[PDB]
Amino acid sequence: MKTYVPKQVEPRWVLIDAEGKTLGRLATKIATLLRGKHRPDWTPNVAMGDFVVVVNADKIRVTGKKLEQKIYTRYSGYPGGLKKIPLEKMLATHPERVLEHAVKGMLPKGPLGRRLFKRLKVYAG
Amino acid sequence: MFAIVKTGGKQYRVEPGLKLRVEKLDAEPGATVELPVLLLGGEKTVVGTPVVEGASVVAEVLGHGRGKKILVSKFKAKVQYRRKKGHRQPYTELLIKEIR
Amino acid sequence: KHPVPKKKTSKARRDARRSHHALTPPTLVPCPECKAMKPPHTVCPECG
Amino acid sequence: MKLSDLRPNPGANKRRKRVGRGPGSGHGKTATRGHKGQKSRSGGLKDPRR
Amino acid sequence: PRAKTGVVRRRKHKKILKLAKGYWGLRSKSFRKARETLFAAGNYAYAHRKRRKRDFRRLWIVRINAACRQHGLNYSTFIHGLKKAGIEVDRKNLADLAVREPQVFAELVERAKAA
Amino acid sequence: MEAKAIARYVRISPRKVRLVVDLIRGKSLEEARNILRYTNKRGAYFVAKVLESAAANAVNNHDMLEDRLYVKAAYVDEGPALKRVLPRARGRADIIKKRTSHITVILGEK
Amino acid sequence: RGEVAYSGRKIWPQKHTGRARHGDIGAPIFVGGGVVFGPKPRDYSYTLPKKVRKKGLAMAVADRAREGKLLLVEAFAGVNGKTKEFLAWAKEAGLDGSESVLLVTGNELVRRAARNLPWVVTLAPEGLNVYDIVRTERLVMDLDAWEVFQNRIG
RNA sequence: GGGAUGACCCCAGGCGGUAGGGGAGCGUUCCCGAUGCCGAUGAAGGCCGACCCGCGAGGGCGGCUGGAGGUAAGGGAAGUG
RNA sequence: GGUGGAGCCUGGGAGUGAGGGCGCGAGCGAUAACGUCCGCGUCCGAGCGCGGGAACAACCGAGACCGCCAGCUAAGGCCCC
RNA sequence: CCGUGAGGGAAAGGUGAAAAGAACCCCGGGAGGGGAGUGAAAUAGAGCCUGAAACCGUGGGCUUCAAGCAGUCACGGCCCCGCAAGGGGUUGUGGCGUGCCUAUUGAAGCAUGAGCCGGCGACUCACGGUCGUGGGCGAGCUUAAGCCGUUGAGGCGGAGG
Ligand SMILES: [Mg+2]
Ligand SMILES: [Mg+2]
Ligand SMILES: [Mg+2]
Ligand SMILES: [Mg+2]
Ligand SMILES: [Mg+2]
Ligand SMILES: [Mg+2]
Ligand SMILES: [Mg+2]
Ligand SMILES: [Mg+2]
Ligand SMILES: [Mg+2]
Ligand SMILES: [Mg+2]
Ligand SMILES: [Mg+2]
Ligand SMILES: [Mg+2]
Ligand SMILES: [Mg+2]
Ligand SMILES: [Mg+2]
Ligand SMILES: [Mg+2]
Ligand SMILES: [Mg+2]
Ligand SMILES: [Mg+2]
Ligand SMILES: [Mg+2]
Ligand SMILES: [Mg+2]
Ligand SMILES: [Mg+2]
Ligand SMILES: [Mg+2]
Ligand SMILES: [Mg+2]
Ligand SMILES: [Mg+2]
Ligand SMILES: [Mg+2]
Ligand SMILES: [Mg+2]
Ligand SMILES: [Mg+2]
Ligand SMILES: [Mg+2]
Ligand SMILES: [Mg+2]
Ligand SMILES: [Mg+2]
Ligand SMILES: [Mg+2]
Ligand SMILES: [Mg+2]
Ligand SMILES: [Mg+2]
Ligand SMILES: [Mg+2]
Ligand SMILES: [Mg+2]
Ligand SMILES: [Mg+2]
Ligand SMILES: [Mg+2]
Ligand SMILES: [Mg+2]
Ligand SMILES: [Mg+2]
Ligand SMILES: [Mg+2]
Ligand SMILES: [Mg+2]
Ligand SMILES: [Mg+2]
Ligand SMILES: [Mg+2]
Ligand SMILES: [Mg+2]
Ligand SMILES: [Mg+2]
Ligand SMILES: [Mg+2]
Ligand SMILES: [Mg+2]
Ligand SMILES: [Mg+2]
Ligand SMILES: [Mg+2]
Ligand SMILES: [Mg+2]
Ligand SMILES: [Mg+2]
Ligand SMILES: [Mg+2]
Ligand SMILES: [Mg+2]
Ligand SMILES: [Mg+2]
Ligand SMILES: [Mg+2]
Ligand SMILES: [Mg+2]
Ligand SMILES: [Mg+2]
Ligand SMILES: [Mg+2]
Ligand SMILES: [Mg+2]
Ligand SMILES: [Mg+2]
Ligand SMILES: [Mg+2]
Ligand SMILES: [Mg+2]
Ligand SMILES: [Mg+2]
Ligand SMILES: [Mg+2]
Ligand SMILES: [Mg+2]
Ligand SMILES: [Mg+2]
Ligand SMILES: [Mg+2]
Ligand SMILES: [Mg+2]
Ligand SMILES: [Mg+2]
Ligand SMILES: [Mg+2]
Ligand SMILES: [Mg+2]
Ligand SMILES: [Mg+2]
Ligand SMILES: [Mg+2]
Ligand SMILES: [Mg+2]
Ligand SMILES: [Mg+2]
Ligand SMILES: [Mg+2]
Ligand SMILES: [Mg+2]
Ligand SMILES: [Mg+2]
Ligand SMILES: [Mg+2]
Ligand SMILES: [Mg+2]
Ligand SMILES: [Mg+2]
Ligand SMILES: [Mg+2]
Ligand SMILES: [Mg+2]
Ligand SMILES: [Mg+2]
Ligand SMILES: [Mg+2]
Ligand SMILES: [Mg+2]
Ligand SMILES: [Mg+2]
Ligand SMILES: [Mg+2]
Ligand SMILES: [Mg+2]
Ligand SMILES: [Mg+2]
Ligand SMILES: [Mg+2]
Ligand SMILES: [Mg+2]
Ligand SMILES: [Mg+2]
Ligand SMILES: [Mg+2]
Ligand SMILES: [Mg+2]
Ligand SMILES: [Mg+2]
Ligand SMILES: [Mg+2]
Ligand SMILES: [Mg+2]
Ligand SMILES: [Mg+2]
Ligand SMILES: [Mg+2]
Ligand SMILES: [Mg+2]
Ligand SMILES: [Mg+2]
Ligand SMILES: [Mg+2]
Ligand SMILES: [Mg+2]
Ligand SMILES: [Mg+2]
Ligand SMILES: [Mg+2]
Ligand SMILES: [Mg+2]
Ligand SMILES: [Mg+2]
Ligand SMILES: [Mg+2]
Ligand SMILES: [Mg+2]
Ligand SMILES: [Mg+2]
Ligand SMILES: [Mg+2]
Ligand SMILES: [Mg+2]
Ligand SMILES: [Mg+2]
Ligand SMILES: [Mg+2]
Ligand SMILES: [Mg+2]
Ligand SMILES: [Mg+2]
Ligand SMILES: [Mg+2]
Ligand SMILES: [Mg+2]
Ligand SMILES: [Mg+2]
Ligand SMILES: [Mg+2]
Ligand SMILES: [Mg+2]
Ligand SMILES: [Mg+2]
Ligand SMILES: [Mg+2]
Repeated sequence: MKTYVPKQVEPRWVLIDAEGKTLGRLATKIATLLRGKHRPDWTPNVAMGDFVVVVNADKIRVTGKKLEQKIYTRYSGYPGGLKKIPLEKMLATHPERVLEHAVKGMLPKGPLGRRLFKRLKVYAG
Repeated sequence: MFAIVKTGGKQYRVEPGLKLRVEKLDAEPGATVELPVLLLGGEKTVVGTPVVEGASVVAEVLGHGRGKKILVSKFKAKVQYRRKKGHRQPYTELLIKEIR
Repeated sequence: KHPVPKKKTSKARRDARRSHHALTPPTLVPCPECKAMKPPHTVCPECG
Repeated sequence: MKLSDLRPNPGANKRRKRVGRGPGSGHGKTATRGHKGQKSRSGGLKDPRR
Repeated sequence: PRAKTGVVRRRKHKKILKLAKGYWGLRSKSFRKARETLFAAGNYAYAHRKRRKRDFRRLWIVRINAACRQHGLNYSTFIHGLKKAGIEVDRKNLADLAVREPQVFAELVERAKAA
Repeated sequence: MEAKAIARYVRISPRKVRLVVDLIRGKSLEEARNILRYTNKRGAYFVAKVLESAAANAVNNHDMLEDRLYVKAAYVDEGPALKRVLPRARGRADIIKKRTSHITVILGEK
Repeated sequence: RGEVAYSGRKIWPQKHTGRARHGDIGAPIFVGGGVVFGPKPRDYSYTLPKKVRKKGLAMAVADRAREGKLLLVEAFAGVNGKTKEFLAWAKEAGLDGSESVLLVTGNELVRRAARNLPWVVTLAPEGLNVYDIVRTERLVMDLDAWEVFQNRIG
């Protein structure tokens, strides 16, 4: 008895608000949605997962002292080329990318992981 | 109308007129087989305790096969240890006739 | 001193090297007086 | 009797040890001599009776 | 009598190179790279045979857990259900049910919550 | 109907002459004739001689209508190589391979 | 390597050439070098015990007689041995050349007459041996030479 | 245990492995078998194969090439992988 | 008590006589060393085969005859990867 | 051929039964080829039996914003063979994955060896010993050299051990 495996599904679309939902708690959910692990025909190699839209980023909240104290880093190729950007300065200059980065870091790595990330469109407001 | 039966420590989903390959069982080719009393129906209320008593699946022994040979090789580096063994695993073929 | 290649280069990596080595056919124009083919801005082999 | 069925007894030929052919087949690579040392070396050891 | 190599080694080498058909570059053309590649291919097959079983179960579970989460419960409680209700059917392979036969699966959710 | 010429043991290096054969493949005999004339390589002299022997083969042996010829197929294989000593510094002596081509033009009618 | 034709000269210096290390080209690792443990002339013979050869002869006639393939005879009327003459007597004997025959007699004329038959091997009496008894389907002697076959055993 | 006194059926166990010990086998050259047998309606050798037998080493069988040899069952000997 | 790939006796064949980590007990060292030297255990060696420890001979789990798209567990885990 | 010399010291065999070894014509300066002819066979055409592998090439099918000891397990796509649930090819994505040998306490190891392919390449023989084993005869066993015979025939020979 072979195991069931779909033919091409049509991709669902989904909308989330994210104001006041915290950050990684919300990110968890976008991740399993993007992957498609809520659908009971989940397959690891295909990418049958809901396109996720998110409005009202920049209104994610977060606990502790992370707004001053949580730093994002970027290394260029060059000597001295490590950039250190704290959470507040990010939201002020690029709110989302803060949710995008939280989710990108939670999807799998590889070509399929990189495609699912394309299926997440994050807006502010 | 389907069922879910158990032969050979495995559980397959039978419908009438479906040929399926099964861990070998002792029965002449053409002889008839009352498959241990299955665990689900496709009009569905019938689930219960491990096995539903009374209802069976009857399938006819088409014949006894030997699957395609599998090469089982073992190698351990820097120890001069290699083993080669061919294994093809016996099976019996069945056709699902009726759900009783 | 005396550098040296560290691995025999595979067939794919040398043929990939050669992805640029192909020729381009000579660029030719019909001759106004004669019938034949001539490279432009040069004097016609037949009928100078 | 005939020459086809002449055939010695089930003991009696036994047909010997080819050391140093493949792995697996036991005797192999090192010809049942272990690793290095005078006893492994070709002219080997020094007359162990004395 | 002298018994020179003759034909034995060419056949042995051909035997291997047939198995190595398809392998990249020299691993399919050179008897030595052929054999070295095979060694690995043999332990990999034996290992991934052992872990096709694991790999397939893991897939059934994510699907079971997905469907019955639509019916508001865990996977882990769901299994406690059937352990209690004596329903050692599911043989997680038959999350076949969860996809093809939803209301047969549904009947098993409700069979399960009754603990 | 097809007509072939083969120049065997041409004292030139395959990789070199293979380059101009690549230039005229699937081309009508008329453009191929124009291309080898104005292609500046030693190897066009030879490819040309084979074209021409093959064209003549098309006409005087196979009834093929010269004005319909194209180079259906062509390829240069590598014949046996002439090995010559090359004396180097400090008594050293390498061997250069003066190599060798089997040029082959194959014609059809289009 | 000792008996091959080449010199004892060391082929290269042994260090700093960048090549493997070698002695004389006689060495068995070299193509055209000497052999290692190849055959030399040797004598495959050995003295099998006399009682074992004695018994084995008796035992081998026995196996023939046990099958009724042994026959003893007299005088053939086939002397002045020409093979056509022998071929006649062998027909009164029931030997139609359908089974290989071993013929033991000290009568040169009769041996000479049978020799060339594909199906006959011939043999003086004092030359009886198990090997020939066993390859021939039938055994045929005369009454001399069965005399000596008897006086040889025991 | 089965009483076929077995060559196999049933039951229960054991079966990671280097140095190393033991045991069974495969294949290569040559000998007896062979004044035989296979062979031009095609030997050996080569190239294929998703086919059959074998745990495996291997053996078959088919097709293609090849064009004059090859060698059973059973045993013997080695320049035997 | 304990029938065990237990034990003892005779004989054929060995290989080994560079060990290492860890725990516990000491000496040497500096209540240093992935140090060194002994003791009793263990594992790697030869289990660089499997699960856990991100990765990792020897720490935790566990001694891999073969096959299965069946089940229960061990250590470790159950927010996403 | 190397060496002043003593001296060192190779490679290198095969058309076909028969030269019947391809007149003649065509392209070409020749080489070489294309027809023609010979032959059972001409990818037996003389760079000649068979004609493996590495290596090089032409043509076709599948295949290309990912990261790797190159495979393996799964599924899916395309191509092929078939009556069929079938099988062969290829590889998109996903899971997994530290080359072989050697030497080592320990190697993917940034420790040895190996460019790749083919072929050559290493546990023997004699005579003793010492065990085991298959047989023979057994208070006995057994012959050596030689002699006779045979020319793939065996016998005799008792010194001796
Ligand atoms: Mg390894
Ligand atoms: Mg090791
Ligand atoms: Mg090994
Ligand atoms: Mg030995
Ligand atoms: Mg070995
Ligand atoms: Mg051994
Ligand atoms: Mg061993
Ligand atoms: Mg030993
Ligand atoms: Mg030793
Ligand atoms: Mg030894
Ligand atoms: Mg060694
Ligand atoms: Mg040592
Ligand atoms: Mg030693
Ligand atoms: Mg010793
Ligand atoms: Mg010595
Ligand atoms: Mg020596
Ligand atoms: Mg040889
Ligand atoms: Mg050899
Ligand atoms: Mg050899
Ligand atoms: Mg498991
Ligand atoms: Mg110079
Ligand atoms: Mg000079
Ligand atoms: Mg070179
Ligand atoms: Mg000498
Ligand atoms: Mg000499
Ligand atoms: Mg000499
Ligand atoms: Mg000297
Ligand atoms: Mg060097
Ligand atoms: Mg030589
Ligand atoms: Mg020689
Ligand atoms: Mg005869
Ligand atoms: Mg068992
Ligand atoms: Mg074992
Ligand atoms: Mg044993
Ligand atoms: Mg052994
Ligand atoms: Mg020979
Ligand atoms: Mg012969
Ligand atoms: Mg015949
Ligand atoms: Mg004929
Ligand atoms: Mg026939
Ligand atoms: Mg044929
Ligand atoms: Mg032969
Ligand atoms: Mg053959
Ligand atoms: Mg053949
Ligand atoms: Mg075969
Ligand atoms: Mg055939
Ligand atoms: Mg065949
Ligand atoms: Mg053939
Ligand atoms: Mg033919
Ligand atoms: Mg001939
Ligand atoms: Mg043969
Ligand atoms: Mg034979
Ligand atoms: Mg034979
Ligand atoms: Mg035989
Ligand atoms: Mg034999
Ligand atoms: Mg040898
Ligand atoms: Mg034991
Ligand atoms: Mg023991
Ligand atoms: Mg013991
Ligand atoms: Mg003992
Ligand atoms: Mg021994
Ligand atoms: Mg001992
Ligand atoms: Mg030994
Ligand atoms: Mg010892
Ligand atoms: Mg000892
Ligand atoms: Mg010591
Ligand atoms: Mg030490
Ligand atoms: Mg020490
Ligand atoms: Mg230790
Ligand atoms: Mg120890
Ligand atoms: Mg110690
Ligand atoms: Mg403690
Ligand atoms: Mg230490
Ligand atoms: Mg310490
Ligand atoms: Mg220790
Ligand atoms: Mg060691
Ligand atoms: Mg161990
Ligand atoms: Mg252990
Ligand atoms: Mg471990
Ligand atoms: Mg490792
Ligand atoms: Mg581990
Ligand atoms: Mg781990
Ligand atoms: Mg076990
Ligand atoms: Mg076990
Ligand atoms: Mg626990
Ligand atoms: Mg000179
Ligand atoms: Mg001179
Ligand atoms: Mg001839
Ligand atoms: Mg000839
Ligand atoms: Mg001749
Ligand atoms: Mg001139
Ligand atoms: Mg003709
Ligand atoms: Mg013919
Ligand atoms: Mg041919
Ligand atoms: Mg031929
Ligand atoms: Mg040639
Ligand atoms: Mg011939
Ligand atoms: Mg011939
Ligand atoms: Mg040829
Ligand atoms: Mg191509
Ligand atoms: Mg792409
Ligand atoms: Mg992969
Ligand atoms: Mg090595
Ligand atoms: Mg070493
Ligand atoms: Mg070393
Ligand atoms: Mg060392
Ligand atoms: Mg060391
Ligand atoms: Mg070291
Ligand atoms: Mg490296
Ligand atoms: Mg080392
Ligand atoms: Mg070094
Ligand atoms: Mg290395
Ligand atoms: Mg080494
Ligand atoms: Mg060394
Ligand atoms: Mg080398
Ligand atoms: Mg080499
Ligand atoms: Mg080599
Ligand atoms: Mg080689
Ligand atoms: Mg030895
Ligand atoms: Mg020996
Ligand atoms: Mg001896
Ligand atoms: Mg002895
Ligand atoms: Mg003895």
